[PDB]
Amino acid sequence: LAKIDATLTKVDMNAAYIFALRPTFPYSYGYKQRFSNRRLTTSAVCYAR
Amino acid sequence: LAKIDATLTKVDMNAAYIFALRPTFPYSYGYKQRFSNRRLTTSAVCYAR
Amino acid sequence: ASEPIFNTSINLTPPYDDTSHTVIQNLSMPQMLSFDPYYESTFYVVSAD
Repeated sequence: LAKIDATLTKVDMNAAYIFALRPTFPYSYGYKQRFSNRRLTTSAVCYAR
Repeated sequence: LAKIDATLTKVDMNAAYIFALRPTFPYSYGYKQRFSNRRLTTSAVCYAR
Repeated sequence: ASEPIFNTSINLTPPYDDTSHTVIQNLSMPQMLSFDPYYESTFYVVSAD
């Protein structure tokens, strides 16, 4: 599943570099407590490298 | 349904006293308002004596 | 507290909630349905404005 569409290398060298050597790995995260009325993060999205 | 397992009286006198003479009666409670963005208690647990 | 023991180390303050700091609780029986022991009359819950 590692495809970067070689045509891109003929139009955007820098974008191809960034996409090829620095993968993103998006993920969602949240916190959960039991007896708190405080509002914490639930479905935030980050990108791990 | 008032059972305290008499064997306990031979190992833990103080725990038997506490369980026998001071019943707990756990309960859950919450508050509810109609047009507030404030976050109040919903499912707190207490023990009534 | 789940058990009636309080010396110094028991934490009776509920963390992560803070609602009890302004509103206490209402553990009372509702208003008496009759203010006359012998004769039944109808009273109302009325609006203020």
